[PDB]
Amino acid sequence: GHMGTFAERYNIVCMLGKGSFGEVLKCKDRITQQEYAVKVINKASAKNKDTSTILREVELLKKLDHPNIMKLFEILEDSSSFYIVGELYTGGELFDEIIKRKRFSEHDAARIIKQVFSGITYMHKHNIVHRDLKPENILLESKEKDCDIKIIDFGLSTCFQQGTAYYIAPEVLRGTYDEKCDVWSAGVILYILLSGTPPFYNEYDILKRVETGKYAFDLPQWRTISDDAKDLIRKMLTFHPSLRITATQCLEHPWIQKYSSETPTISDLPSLESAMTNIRQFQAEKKLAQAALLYMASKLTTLDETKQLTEIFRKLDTNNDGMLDRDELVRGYHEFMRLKGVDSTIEDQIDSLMPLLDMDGSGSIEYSEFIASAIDRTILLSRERMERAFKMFDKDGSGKISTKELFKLEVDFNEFVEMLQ
Ligand SMILES: CCOc1ccc2cc(-c3nn(C4CCOCC4)c(N)c3C(N)=O)cnc2c1
Ligand SMILES: [Ca+2]
Ligand SMILES: [Ca+2]
Repeated sequence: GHMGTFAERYNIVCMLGKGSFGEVLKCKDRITQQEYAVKVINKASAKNKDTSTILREVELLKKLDHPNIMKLFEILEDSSSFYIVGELYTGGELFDEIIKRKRFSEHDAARIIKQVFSGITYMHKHNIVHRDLKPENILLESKEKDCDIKIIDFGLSTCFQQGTAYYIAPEVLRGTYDEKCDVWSAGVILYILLSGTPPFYNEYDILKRVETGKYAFDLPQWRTISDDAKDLIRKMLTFHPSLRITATQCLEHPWIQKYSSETPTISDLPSLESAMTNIRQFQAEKKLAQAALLYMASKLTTLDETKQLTEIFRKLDTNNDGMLDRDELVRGYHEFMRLKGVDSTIEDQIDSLMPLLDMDGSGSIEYSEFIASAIDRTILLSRERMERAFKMFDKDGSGKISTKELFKLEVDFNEFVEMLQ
């Protein structure tokens, strides 16, 4: 009775800043000591629809599993607010990276932009349009060199109530927000990465250039840049959306494939054999065992644990869409053998393995499912991790979870620990 949803699992550490829809704070899990980012949205001030509609949309966002899209874990609430808890990212906005470097080589801008293309492509396939894509709405996961980027600030426009001029498409000036407007804003970003200037440079004047749609590669720094880059930018800053290319086309452009070739090497063999061994054990264990492992890999893990497996996941992602498909696993298995020196069926193993790892039936293995099968089970079996998992299921809080109270797909905690092992 005297226990609250959020305040019982989480402790507020500090305030990270003001998201447009609500305050954003850093919070800590009281058991696992794992830190998180939570947006606190005031129900009375911010709501436009029913609480049911909101939670339905947030459920859809919570199942967006893409390396370049912000991760959301759960949606709680009390009498005054919604609490949306998500993965914490500490590298800051991409806008600041641009102030420091002030422009990027074609090699550096391609690694960055390839990730934006991957995330936007994923968002559109799940029928989400950012409508406000810019560097300020892209965060870096950490301070390391080649860390992945993360797209934020999208999804709640319909549900809640709450520099932009450079990045908006002309049709947005005329009351149209279709999927193409994002491809326009991405083009402006890529224009700024290579040159350091907005293609369209008072705000009435900036918007005036946007309305005409006139941009030029006249700045002295474009002479050195390649023709394929200019081909991509032209197809993205096409005035008419019906002729403008798609996010998928942006990702597949030859320019991207030139600088997007992260491929396995002999240095990665230690982490590939480990990943392979855990994957076999995963396929051997019964369905009940497997699902419990996915549940904990997808809800109770952090980046630092999966940091080694992130690079392996990124190298196996030839097309850079963010997912590993049936063919990509066959080729990664054949190349894993080649680096060792072993002659290589592999195809039969993977086809038998695809249903077992693609627990959602999505047609490909997303990152969370890859971690659940490629990580040492010992890491997931930590006592605090199992404490949190057990407490999630016991809605009553009696101390024993009923048989139906198990939705991992009377038992004491100590009986629960043995069951996982
Ligand atoms: C359905 C909506 O759900 C969510 C869930 C998680 C979110 C996290 C952030 C976030 N903002 N910031 C700062 C804040 C000050 O400005 C710079 C960036 C972080 N360092 C964040 C993080 N996740 O680490 C923002 N919006 C979120 C919305
Ligand atoms: Ca892929
Ligand atoms: Ca999947």
